[PDB]
Amino acid sequence: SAALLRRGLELLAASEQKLRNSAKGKVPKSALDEYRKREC
Amino acid sequence: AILEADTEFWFSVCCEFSVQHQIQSLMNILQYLLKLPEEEMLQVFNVETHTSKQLRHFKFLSVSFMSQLLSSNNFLKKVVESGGPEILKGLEERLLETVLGYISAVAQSMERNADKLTVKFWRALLSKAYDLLDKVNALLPTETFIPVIRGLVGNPLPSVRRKALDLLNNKLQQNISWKKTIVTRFLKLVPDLLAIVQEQAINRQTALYTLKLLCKNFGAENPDPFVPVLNTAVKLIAPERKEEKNVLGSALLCIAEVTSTLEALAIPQLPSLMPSLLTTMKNTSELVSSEVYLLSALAALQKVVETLPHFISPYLEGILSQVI
Repeated sequence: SAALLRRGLELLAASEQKLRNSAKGKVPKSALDEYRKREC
Repeated sequence: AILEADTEFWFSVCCEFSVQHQIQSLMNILQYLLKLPEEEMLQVFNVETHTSKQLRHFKFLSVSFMSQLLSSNNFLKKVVESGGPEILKGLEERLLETVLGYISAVAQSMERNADKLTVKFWRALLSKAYDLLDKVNALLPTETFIPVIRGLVGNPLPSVRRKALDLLNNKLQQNISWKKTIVTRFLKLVPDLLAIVQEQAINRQTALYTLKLLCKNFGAENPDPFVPVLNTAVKLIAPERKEEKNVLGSALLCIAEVTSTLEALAIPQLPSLMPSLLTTMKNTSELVSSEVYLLSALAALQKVVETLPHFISPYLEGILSQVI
């Protein structure tokens, strides 16, 4: 679990085809607003 | 090209019905895929006549259709005409539970590798399972995301809670500003996170990371709800009770961040916080295990001293020794 400490240290540092295998990553954009933007 | 026409026909067939029955059928086929032999039960697919490669392609086509339907124009048109996200009450949280359970199960089956060439198909199946997960969340507004993420935290399984915290962290890291009511909705998750950290050590450390992210994102504007968190952090750093080194360092980083955000509010806790911290570093100074433990402890001192310079006077001599 030493990896999560490193991000926490990075988190303080701010304070001053690909097969997916994890749920941590980018944020999906809302599909309904992408629908309503163009077709409606 | 047969895939495209057949999937369009299936899209029309599914979207003829309403959204509730569609999502219920998705959960039912998720269960049916979960109960497959992988080489009583309602036999709908004939394993006996079909080859194993055909069953493999069956699972692959099923999950691909799941994702494509959730991304299809017809389904979104049906949702918008039906009224919007408010039609989906109660369905979304059970859908998240089912998707996370199935993806954890297929990941565990992938860990049970038989080598040969099944490994590639299992990796692809995990990839489209995560595609299903990412498309389920895209139909879920940020307002409804918080009660369901709380419920997923309340799930008994340990991997589902980890996936929930990962999704919460992802939404928290998107560097986009927030409306006031949404910030108040985020604020309510703090007691539940404090309950989680206070179980697997990764879950507690991830909860501490979520608390640190919340304190970074909103701690400047609404400091008061973060006052209890620091208290719990001190109870973690106290040397009377033993804690995992990995969660001890994360507790130290949370201490540093919260004391940075709570510059003056941390005064009453300083008589309890400061004697413990020193002792911890001494032990961390004795250990030669890794750089990160010592660096986190030094971060704790640096932020405590910089944010609150004038109150370490009764402890001053002590820290000078720890300086040397």
